[PDB]
Amino acid sequence: KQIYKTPPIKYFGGFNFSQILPDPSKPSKRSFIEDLLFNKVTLADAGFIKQYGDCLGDIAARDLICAQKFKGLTVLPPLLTDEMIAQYTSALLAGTITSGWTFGAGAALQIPFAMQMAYRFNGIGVTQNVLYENQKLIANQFNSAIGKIQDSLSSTASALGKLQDVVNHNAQALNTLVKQLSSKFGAISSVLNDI
Amino acid sequence: ASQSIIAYTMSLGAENSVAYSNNSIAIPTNFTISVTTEILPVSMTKTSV
Amino acid sequence: SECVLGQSKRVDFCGKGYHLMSFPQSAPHGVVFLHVTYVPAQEKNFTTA
Amino acid sequence: SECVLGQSKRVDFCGKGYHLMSFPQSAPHGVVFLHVTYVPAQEKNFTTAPAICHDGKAHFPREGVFVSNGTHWFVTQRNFYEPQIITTDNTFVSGNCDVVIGIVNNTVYDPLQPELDSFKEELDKYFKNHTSP
Amino acid sequence: VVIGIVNNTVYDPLQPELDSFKEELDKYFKNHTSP
Ligand SMILES: *[C@@H]1O[C@H](CO)[C@@H](O[C@@H]2O[C@H](CO)[C@@H](O[C@H]3O[C@H](CO)[C@@H](O)[C@H](O)[C@@H]3O)[C@H](O)[C@H]2NC(C)=O)[C@H](O)[C@H]1NC(C)=O
Ligand SMILES: *[C@@H]1O[C@H](CO)[C@@H](O[C@@H]2O[C@H](CO)[C@@H](O[C@H]3O[C@H](CO)[C@@H](O)[C@H](O)[C@@H]3O)[C@H](O)[C@H]2NC(C)=O)[C@H](O)[C@H]1NC(C)=O
Ligand SMILES: *[C@@H]1O[C@H](CO)[C@@H](O[C@@H]2O[C@H](CO)[C@@H](O[C@H]3O[C@H](CO)[C@@H](O)[C@H](O)[C@@H]3O)[C@H](O)[C@H]2NC(C)=O)[C@H](O)[C@H]1NC(C)=O
Ligand SMILES: *[C@@H]1O[C@H](CO[C@@H]2O[C@@H](C)[C@@H](O)[C@@H](O)[C@@H]2O)[C@@H](O[C@@H]2O[C@H](CO)[C@@H](O)[C@H](O)[C@H]2NC(C)=O)[C@H](O)[C@H]1NC(C)=O
Ligand SMILES: *[C@@H]1O[C@H](CO[C@@H]2O[C@@H](C)[C@@H](O)[C@@H](O)[C@@H]2O)[C@@H](O[C@@H]2O[C@H](CO)[C@@H](O)[C@H](O)[C@H]2NC(C)=O)[C@H](O)[C@H]1NC(C)=O
Ligand SMILES: *[C@@H]1O[C@H](CO)[C@@H](O[C@@H]2O[C@H](CO)[C@@H](O)[C@H](O)[C@H]2NC(C)=O)[C@H](O)[C@H]1NC(C)=O
Ligand SMILES: *[C@@H]1O[C@H](CO)[C@@H](O[C@@H]2O[C@H](CO)[C@@H](O)[C@H](O)[C@H]2NC(C)=O)[C@H](O)[C@H]1NC(C)=O
Ligand SMILES: *[C@@H]1O[C@H](CO)[C@@H](O)[C@H](O)[C@H]1NC(C)=O
Ligand SMILES: *[C@@H]1O[C@H](CO)[C@@H](O)[C@H](O)[C@H]1NC(C)=O
Ligand SMILES: *[C@@H]1O[C@H](CO)[C@@H](O)[C@H](O)[C@H]1NC(C)=O
Repeated sequence: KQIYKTPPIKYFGGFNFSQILPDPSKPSKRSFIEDLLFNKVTLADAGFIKQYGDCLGDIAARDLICAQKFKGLTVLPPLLTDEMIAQYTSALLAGTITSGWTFGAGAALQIPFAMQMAYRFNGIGVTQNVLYENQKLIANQFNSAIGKIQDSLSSTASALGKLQDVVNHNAQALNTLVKQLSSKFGAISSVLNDI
Repeated sequence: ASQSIIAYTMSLGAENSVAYSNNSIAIPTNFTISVTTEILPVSMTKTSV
Repeated sequence: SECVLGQSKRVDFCGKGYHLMSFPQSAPHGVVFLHVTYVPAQEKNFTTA
Repeated sequence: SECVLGQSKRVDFCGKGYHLMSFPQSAPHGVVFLHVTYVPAQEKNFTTAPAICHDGKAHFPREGVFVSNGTHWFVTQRNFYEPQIITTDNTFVSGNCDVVIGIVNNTVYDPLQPELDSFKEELDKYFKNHTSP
Repeated sequence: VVIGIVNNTVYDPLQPELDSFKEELDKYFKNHTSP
């Protein structure tokens, strides 16, 4: 219910969240891994203002969205913008790295991040001294694994096929629903004025 | 004063930064036992034609 | 609720390994979860009783 | 099964807070659960440490966390402020204080200590009176 | 009653205290034999 924020001092016991946190300097406020994900799924439009002054002309000869619109099939925009979803995701992330789980149960309660990871290690039955005796290794290995993720999403699109095939199924269903108007259904004509 | 339809960009929540540091903790000194209702459908009407 | 706002004992539900924590990231029509898991790496044999 | 017949550690599965117990009530075509939850309500800041150094040996809480009011150090349980004086029965040892980042210096009490020391004063007051013959 | 149980020593952390308290006692006794 609250929007949490990361503090001005980006230090978390050597854990480097700067790849997954917001970037205040960028016009779209999403993270670096989010900017990767938003280039990896390519959309059948977001319902943004296809105003006639755009595609009354040569555009609809090579644009399936204006062709569908002339048949009354239209896409409505989501209630939450991708910047609104970035603000929620930023609050969930700032909540996690500053407050542990306590922001789920009630008010957020700050804890140092290396003591959060200790509480966690006890959660998996590894005694908390095993974190602190290894904190430089655990952090550098986490920072390396967040690196592997970034590079993996840099290498290929195929991994996001699960979100793309939802987009492709709605695109295919509407293109079919247009093609179905080609059918005669056994009448003298497909096109209605020729009756 | 009078009532009318306004339009607005919706607010997600209160802005609420947190006093984080590498050597401070907040601990609860008191608690509230809370009761919250959660409601689920389990059936709908049986129907025949 | 269970992998971001908590830590979960539930096997596989937050990735392969013992779960520590997870970070949500938004995507077009979806969410991506970056789960962090503790995985045992270099075992030795021992006698036990 | 998991909120009425049990207790759930699944976060926000049985309402917000930490789950204590829940009561089913019937309704037309459905169920109402009255979930009961412990919610941590009023909070206070404290300084904290990952470990204590005493005899060069580093110390960690068996259960709970280390805190200071600004002048004295206590162990307390993670979810509710009840301070305890830092004993060898509240804590366990590993390594030495070169290894743990952010470690702090405070005494760790031993509840065997006065129980032998007051027995040293009994042993001595007998040895000294035993000089009288 | 336990299958596969094995013999080994179990250390007692109070034992070196009461052993150090025995040597502390006996040194007093040696002191009181001295005059
Ligand atoms: C941090 O917590 C400490 C424990 O509650 C607290 O120290 C304690 O303060 C009381 C007095 O306010 C002392 O009481 C003693 O006062 C005198 C002098 O010692 C005696 O004549 C009395 O009989 C009584 O025993 C406690 O002894 C003292 N505890 C310790 C360990 O010294 C601090 O005041 C708290 N500090 C802050 C910043 O809140
Ligand atoms: C926590 O308590 C520790 C024990 O008192 C204390 O360690 C001591 O720190 C001083 C200052 O660095 C050392 O002083 C000596 O340092 C070198 C030898 O390494 C000499 O050249 C100097 O002349 C000086 O004598 C002590 O030797 C050192 N003692 C131990 C057992 O390590 C920590 O500094 C304390 N830390 C805090 C933050 O309170
Ligand atoms: C674990 O430690 C045990 C204690 O030392 C040891 O038990 C002892 O084993 C010997 C050999 O079996 C017994 O010796 C007796 O054997 C029979 C009667 O039981 C007689 O023919 C002999 O004259 C002799 O009295 C000990 O009595 C027995 N002691 C006890 C307390 O049971 C185990 O054998 C050890 N086991 C291993 C695998 O380490
Ligand atoms: C807990 O403390 C933080 C800040 O730490 C203290 O801040 C000083 C006021 C002083 O008490 C010092 O000894 C500590 O360093 C509080 O955060 C402040 O919150 C107020 C609003 O309540 C805000 O105006 C300030 O700008 C904040 N400053 C900082 C540094 O965070 C926080 O409110 C305290 N919470 C409780 C419950 O006491
Ligand atoms: C753990 O030990 C097993 C078998 O026990 C060992 O057997 C001897 C080789 C000797 O070293 C004993 O003192 C040990 O108790 C290992 O299993 C064998 O592994 C080798 C390859 O290293 C393989 O050729 C054999 O076929 C394996 N035998 C069986 C029964 O599978 C096992 O590899 C050891 N684990 C580790 C992590 O080293
Ligand atoms: C956190 O990790 C990121 C990389 O994932 C680091 O950012 C890089 O830093 C080097 C050195 O300044 C630059 O050459 C790279 O171009 C940076 N990459 C990006 C994406 O900015 C960052 O420095 C790390 N944080 C810390 C504190 O070391
Ligand atoms: C535990 O495994 C890690 C690797 O996963 C080991 O860390 C590396 O150790 C070598 C030398 O053995 C160094 O060259 C590397 O720089 C280390 N990597 C990192 C990320 O720090 C570590 O030594 C192993 N520790 C034990 C006790 O076996
Ligand atoms: C935390 O400690 C680091 C050094 O590890 C220091 O740079 C930083 O200023 C400290 N910040 C706070 C808020 O304690
Ligand atoms: C001193 O020793 C005598 C026995 O020699 C005993 O009666 C007396 O109670 C002892 N007093 C103390 C204080 O030990
Ligand atoms: C016996 O104890 C006294 C102190 O009470 C000490 O001064 C003396 O040196 C001891 N005697 C010997 C012979 O060690």
